[PDB]
Amino acid sequence: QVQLQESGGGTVQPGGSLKLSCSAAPERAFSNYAMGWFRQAPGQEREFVAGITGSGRSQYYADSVKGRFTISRDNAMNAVYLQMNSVKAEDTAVYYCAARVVPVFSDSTKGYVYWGQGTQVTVSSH
Amino acid sequence: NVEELIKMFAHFDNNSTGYLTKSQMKNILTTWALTDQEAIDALNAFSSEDNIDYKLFCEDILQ
Repeated sequence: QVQLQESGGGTVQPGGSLKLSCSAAPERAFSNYAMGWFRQAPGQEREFVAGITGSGRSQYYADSVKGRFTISRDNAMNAVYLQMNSVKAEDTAVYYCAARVVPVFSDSTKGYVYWGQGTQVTVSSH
Repeated sequence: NVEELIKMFAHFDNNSTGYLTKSQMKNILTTWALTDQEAIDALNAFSSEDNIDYKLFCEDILQ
């Protein structure tokens, strides 16, 4: 299994930057588990944001965040990160990190077995 | 090796229905990377029903 807990949520101005972390407690080495970030806006379905393979060597993004968000992972620290830059209104949501049981990438919620808790990110001018 | 796994599921699918029970699938997954708990969790994430479309399971969860 992988226990997953996000941190770094909060409020950020439009155009600003925020970085989310997700700490993982995996039963096998963390490089066995591909990771993804998903988000769920108010009263909406949970949607794919970004994904990364077990090794970290390939990263994938939702069209609407490509060139603004960056996903990375540090297997030596059992962590995965989502750097959010140039944030927009559309980005306000509860963000979840999620783990597959294989190291290869998926962009579908159906590919993921373990989920974090959820952390709120609000993009607001104040 | 997932390719091989699908073949093994097919070998134990006696009536070629494309379905196996979670139990059958766990027994087979033991004989072949995942922890025992991950196998349970994966199958339960995929479906709440005991009979599993093993090809679709492999496509969604393992590939």
